[PDB]
Amino acid sequence: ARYTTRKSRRLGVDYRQQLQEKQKARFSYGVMEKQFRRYYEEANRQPGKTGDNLLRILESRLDNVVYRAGLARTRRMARQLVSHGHFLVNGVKVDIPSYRVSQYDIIDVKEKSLNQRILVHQLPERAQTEQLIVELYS
Amino acid sequence: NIKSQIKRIRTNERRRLRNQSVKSSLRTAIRGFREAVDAGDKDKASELLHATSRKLDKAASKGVIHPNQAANKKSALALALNK
Amino acid sequence: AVKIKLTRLGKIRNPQYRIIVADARTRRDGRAIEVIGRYPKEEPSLIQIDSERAQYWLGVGAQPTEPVLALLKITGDWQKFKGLPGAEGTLKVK
Amino acid sequence: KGPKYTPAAPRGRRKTAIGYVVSDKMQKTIVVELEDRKSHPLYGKIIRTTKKVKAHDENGEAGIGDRVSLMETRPLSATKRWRLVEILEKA
RNA sequence: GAGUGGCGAACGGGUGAGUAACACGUGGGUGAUCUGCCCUGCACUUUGGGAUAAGCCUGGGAAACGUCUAAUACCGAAUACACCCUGCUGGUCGCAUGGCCUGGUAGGGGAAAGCUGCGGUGUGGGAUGGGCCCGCGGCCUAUCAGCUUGUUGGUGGGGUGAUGGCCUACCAAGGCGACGACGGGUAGCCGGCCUGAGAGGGUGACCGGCCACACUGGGACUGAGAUACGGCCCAGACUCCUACGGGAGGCAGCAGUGGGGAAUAUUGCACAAUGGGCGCAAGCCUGAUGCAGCGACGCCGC
Ligand SMILES: [Mg+2]
Ligand SMILES: [Mg+2]
Ligand SMILES: [Mg+2]
Ligand SMILES: [Mg+2]
Ligand SMILES: [Mg+2]
Ligand SMILES: [Mg+2]
Ligand SMILES: [Mg+2]
Ligand SMILES: [Mg+2]
Ligand SMILES: [Mg+2]
Ligand SMILES: [Mg+2]
Repeated sequence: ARYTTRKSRRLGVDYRQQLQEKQKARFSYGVMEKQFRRYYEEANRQPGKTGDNLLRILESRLDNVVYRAGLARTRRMARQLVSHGHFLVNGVKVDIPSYRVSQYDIIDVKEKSLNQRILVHQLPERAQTEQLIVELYS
Repeated sequence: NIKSQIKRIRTNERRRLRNQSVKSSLRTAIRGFREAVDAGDKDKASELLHATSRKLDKAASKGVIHPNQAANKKSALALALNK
Repeated sequence: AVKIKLTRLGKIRNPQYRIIVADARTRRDGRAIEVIGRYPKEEPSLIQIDSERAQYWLGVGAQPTEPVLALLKITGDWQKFKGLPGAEGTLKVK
Repeated sequence: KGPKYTPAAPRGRRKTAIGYVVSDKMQKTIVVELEDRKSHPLYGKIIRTTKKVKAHDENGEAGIGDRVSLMETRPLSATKRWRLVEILEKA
């Protein structure tokens, strides 16, 4: 399931307020609600701030990296690139947007794919809103 | 049926009639001992112990009676003979 | 009587065995007396065995099964027990 | 070369019990009452429980109201699992 | 090919009827006991005989179940000092019967198999599996208050692998119960699994232990081991074949079929892999098992 401007238009930033920040956080990264539920339940298991771990897990996604990398414009543009398998990780075809890259992960591009290989130094802290989404659940 | 059960039925007729014969022969040996003891007949009963205790432990050597059973018979006959 | 087996603990098309001492009577994934070692989906097969416990159970008279007897002959606990001059030195990983 | 014989190569303890004698009227068997105390799993009262335990006397030494030390056995008879070791106090 | 013979067939797999019990779960005990196969000490594998299937000829019927010849089949003996039984006696250990030192004695007895490298009897030890007792633990009910006579104990015998009223014959008059005996109802038990912050409450699917049962009941035989699923005998209930004289069979194995249900699968492929049985081995069996099909039934991922 992939969702496939207005959905953003309702929220702005293009229980009343609680759901709206989750909604942009979900439809920004292109996640389905069941997958977003899983990253929360992993985040609260991990130590530190439970809200701050959530944004670390969502930023770790391999397609998110492409968006930040800027190899492909529009996070939704990178969905078309990644699943098609243009990208490579440690000499392996990742055809998966849900791949979460760790530290020392080498993302290269496949030969051809003609329409620049940046590396992960660590999983970025929040400095590189969560307390609504934490208080939404539980 | 259908199986090699048909063969192992034929064995259990054969091997029963062997073990039935030996088990029955021990009973008549042990029975005739006690009638000698209850008469007050010492010299006859002393002979019949060595007759029976021979025959008991041979049946253990067959693999019929099992030696612990054969031993506990011989114990009972000897303690009877002493009195 | 007692026998050194393998027991298939893996998921589908991906077996992992652990080298188990057990009775001949028991079902394949049943109760072991002792788990000695472990062991095929690799360029180099992964084989690990306690050398001390293998000598104990073989010294008692635990009969190895046919494919375990290969693994003992490879790692060289069979040649310690048997006392024949082929010795030991095999495996690696990478 | 081998020796024609090998060594066999000990002795776990049976349980003990002490308790006051009741009804020593049956052919050398003494019916001893053993007190036990356990905390009740929920409520946490220490309940005093009891049970009658048929001990083998042999010769009829002890009497009623005596505090007799015991030890376990095989079944000497069905119910009878015990024997007296030593007789403390008297009636 | 079939036939005698040796091992296997008690394992694997199924289902939850029964059972409120030493059945189960955790603890111990066994001076109260068994153990084929396996290995690893020691000592031997001596000597003779008698039969019986197969094969031929008879009867019986649609069907199916009188005379000959071999063996690691079955049997008289001899030898065995380990071993079993009894008598007299030594020392030590202690938890009472008693154990142990192969204690030492002197009486009486115990076995076997051979043919093209595998075996065979006896007896020490080790390992496996069991069996039998007990401590405590775990559902509802007094609109169930008395129950018991082999009942509780003793002595002499029988019996079992083994201790025991386990059984049996005589004396004693005891046992269990308000801490729920004897009854009625429901129930496989557990590691776990769902929930809850916990303590609790519910449930016992898959996966892994132990129990019970194999149309319904009652037996025993063979064996190292039997609730003996695909064994035997008898009695009952039910259903098939029949040329009406006679027979045969039990999916709670895997598929499958019809019912009942709101509802649950293919009359699949293969012994390649792991486990098991037999054989010296090559191998030969394995609906265990490894896989495939089918159903969004569930959990993930695109
Ligand atoms: Mg006796
Ligand atoms: Mg009841
Ligand atoms: Mg046998
Ligand atoms: Mg029921
Ligand atoms: Mg609460
Ligand atoms: Mg029946
Ligand atoms: Mg028998
Ligand atoms: Mg069947
Ligand atoms: Mg059978
Ligand atoms: Mg079926």
